[PDB]
Order: sequence, then C-alpha cells, then structure tokens
Amino acid sequence: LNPDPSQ
Amino acid sequence: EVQLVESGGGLVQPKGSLKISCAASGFTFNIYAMNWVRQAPGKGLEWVARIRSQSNNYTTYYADSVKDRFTISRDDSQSMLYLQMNNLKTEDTAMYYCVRQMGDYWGQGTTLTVSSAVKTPPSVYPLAPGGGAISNSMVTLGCLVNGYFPEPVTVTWNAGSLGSGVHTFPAVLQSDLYTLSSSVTVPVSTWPSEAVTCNVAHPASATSVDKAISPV
Amino acid sequence: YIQMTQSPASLSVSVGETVTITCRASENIYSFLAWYQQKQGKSPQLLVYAATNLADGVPSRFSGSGSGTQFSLKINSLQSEDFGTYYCQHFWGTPFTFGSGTKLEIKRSDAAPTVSIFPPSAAQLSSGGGSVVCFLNNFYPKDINVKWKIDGAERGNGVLNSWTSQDSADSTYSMSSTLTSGGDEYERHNSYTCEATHKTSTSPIVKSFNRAA
Ligand SMILES: *[C@@H]1O[C@H](CO)[C@@H](O[C@@H]2O[C@H](CO)[C@@H](O[C@@H]3O[C@H](CO)[C@@H](O)[C@H](O[C@H]4O[C@H](CO)[C@@H](O)[C@H](O)[C@@H]4O)[C@@H]3O)[C@H](O)[C@H]2NC(C)=O)[C@H](O)[C@H]1NC(C)=O
Repeated sequence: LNPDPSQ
Repeated sequence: EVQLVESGGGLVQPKGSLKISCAASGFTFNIYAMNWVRQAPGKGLEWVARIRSQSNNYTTYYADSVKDRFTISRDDSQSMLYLQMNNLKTEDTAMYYCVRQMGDYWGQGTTLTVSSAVKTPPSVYPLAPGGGAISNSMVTLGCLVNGYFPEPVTVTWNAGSLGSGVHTFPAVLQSDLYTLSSSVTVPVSTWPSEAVTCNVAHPASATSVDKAISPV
Repeated sequence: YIQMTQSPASLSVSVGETVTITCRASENIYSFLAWYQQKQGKSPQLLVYAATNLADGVPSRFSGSGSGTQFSLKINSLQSEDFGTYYCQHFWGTPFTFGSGTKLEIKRSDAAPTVSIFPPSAAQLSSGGGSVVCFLNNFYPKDINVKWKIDGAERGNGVLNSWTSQDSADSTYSMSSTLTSGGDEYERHNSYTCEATHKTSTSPIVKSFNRAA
C-alpha cells in the first residue's frame, strides 16, 4: 500500500 | 512484527552535536519513505524531517526551525535511519521519534536534553509517617528524591514486588535540579512486620540507592 | 503552509458515551490525513489513515470521516482504554503539521483524597535540609487546593505541587505537595499541617505532625 508515495 | 528501535539520545551542551539512530526490522526498509518526529516534554508532536527511498533519489525534507542544522540520512545496507544534529538549541530538547512512511509505525523514542546544567546524582530519603492518630487500615509510605540532573529516574518498591498502590509523581525544576516523590500504600499487618524498601535508579550518574523505611 | 486547528482542547467523557473530535485544515488537503492516539508515557499509534480508513488492530468504534478541509474522528461507546491524547496530521506537502491535541479524560464518580503528612527525613537533617512532603491520593475530579500550616501560621513560600496523569485502573488522580524549607528553619517550629480542600467536601482534610513529639 505505497511505501514511498509521490503525490 | 515491524519494529523501529531508537538510540543515541542523552545530555548535550547547547551548541553541541549528537547523532541519534533508528534500527529497523520486520519490513523491507529500502522501499519505504522514513521520517523523524519530535515531542518536547508536555507539548505536542512536531514533524522534523523526512527521507524518500533509493528509487526516488533519497530526496529529503526538513522543518524550518531545524533546516541547515539537522541532516537526516539512511544506511539501507544495515536498515538504519539517522539524524545528525549540529548546533543544538534549548528548544530542541525533546523525545525524538522514528516514524515509518506516513505514520503507521512509530519507535519508542530516545530523549534529547539540551542544557548547560551538570549531571548530578540524587539524594534519596525515606518518608515515614509522623505525629500519629492513624485513620486508615492502609498506611502510605514514600521516598523523596532530591536534586538530580538529568531525567529520568526509576523508582520501584521491594525489587518490584509491590506492583500496585504505587504513585510515582512527575518531577519539577527549580535550580537546574529535579525533584520527585514516590508513594506506596501497605496494610498495617504488612508494616513494619515486613521490610518495605524503595529502589531508586539514576542511569546517568550510575547511581543505585535502596532505602528501607524505618519507624521514627 | 497548511495549519491544522484541532477542537476541543480537552474532553471529559463517561464510559459508553460517544464523542467526536474535529480537525480543520487551513487549505484543501484532500484526504491526506491521519488520526493518532497517544497515551501519556507512550508513543503515538495510528488510528485512521487517508481520513476515512480504520488502521489494523483498532476497534470498530473508531470512525474517520471527511475530505477537503473539515475532518472529524468519532468514537462510539468510548471504552475505558480510549483515554489519552488524540492528534491529527496532514501529509499534503512538507511540513506535515500536527493538530494541537485533544486531551481525553474518563468521567468517574467523585472521590475524596486520602491525605498523608511526612516529617523531614533523619537522613535529610544530617544534610542541613528540611523538606515536608504531603500526599493527596486517589481523588476525582482533577483540581484540588492545598494549603500549608506551620505552628498555626499559614505558609505560602517554597511549596511545589505535582499532579499525576489519570491512571488506567481506577481513573483517579493523585498529587504531591512539598514544602522545602531552610533545614535550620524547620527546627524553629514544631507544629506542621497539610490542608487539602476538594470538591467532595467544604471541610478541608487536615493532617499534621509535631516535630518535638
Ligand atoms: C533521480 O535522478 C536520476 C539521475 O539524475 C534520474 O535518472 C535518469 O532520469 C533522467 C530523466 O529525468 C534521464 O535523463 C534522460 O536520458 C534520456 C536517455 O538517455 C535522454 O534522452 C534525455 O535527454 C533529454 O534531456 C536533455 C537535457 O537534459 C536534452 O539534451 C535532450 O534533448 C532530451 O530532451 C534525458 O536527459 C537519465 O538517463 C536517467 N538515468 C538513469 C540512471 O536511468 C531519475 O530520473 C531521478 N528519479 C526520479 C524518480 O525522478
């Protein structure tokens, strides 16, 4: 569930 | 499970440097964004800094009050997160948290104390009842702990046998020195018929004191 | 920078009662918001992520709702364990700022304090020190008045008080009061009194000792 979200 | 263990925190002279650490395990560290969050004693949570994963070029974010002064980094090879803190100020005194991604897991915290006050062992006193005319089957006893720096201290009763009836009070500063009392309630059958001792520890000054409470 | 203003600062709440803590964002933060519950002495724990999603190992009574600008956490039939401080955080652009906090207390029936007085320790006298300690134990509600009396004459000098956080067991409060005097100043009197006045009574609880006795 997204470890490093880019927005 | 997922775990983040913080370390490295302690007393640092203002205008000094410290490098606090965060060890990660139970999850794929190198794919997660990581951040640090701080909490000054009694105050609310303040976000400090963040770092993205290798795949996103390790791009970093900081808070205005901490920028140019704190540098967040990570060793992916060892699953470690760091915070280099240079030119520390008084308002940087806090519990520092290592938080994963957007906040699903937090570590337990290390304390940072920025102060020019000197490390001092406490004076431990037994608190025994006085005057007389007892209006309770349970008698309350205590231990006063006077003049110590820095926090924290650890008070327990009878090697840990007395789990309940025990109130450990916060602490207060007056002249760069801390002071707290602890209270314990035991039956009259229990005392002085048994030996009720308090176990004061002060990790910093390497002090360990055990005081029995004696009838006056 | 986006400011989050939390309301209310503090809540006093009976078990089984339902409560709603709200959080408003200065600008549109969409759904990038989380709710945390912290307990005193412990680290925060994630309650809701993305404004409306219940996190693992969090009871169903915790309801997250909202999008855009106005968010609110809702607790259904608050259980004794739900005591603590509740924080919100947004994550729409650095810095990810927090709410100011909501302090949540358990509502409980009234209870009078159990007062104990203590003479300066024998060890502290061999040190030139005179501290008089008074314990006020297991009362509710939180606010409580302490007055000191030395030889009948009332003191308001070197008294410092510490309260405890509401404990998990009986939901009560405790407080210590400490008169720290000259050490030489102590031997110039003998009658020592600790006066506690609490909601539960107009008659102050008096506990006292004589030094020369
Ligand atoms: C994190 O940073 C890294 C390293 O900088 C970065 O890796 C690379 O991405 C960039 C694109 O952002 C790549 O650069 C391109 O390379 C291609 C293929 O060789 C070129 O055709 C492109 O040329 C254009 O731009 C030039 C000017 O810069 C012009 O001269 C030209 O006319 C074109 O318009 C472009 O330069 C680079 O090749 C890769 N390298 C790797 C290691 O793959 C990465 O993008 C960053 N990560 C993230 C998530 O942003």
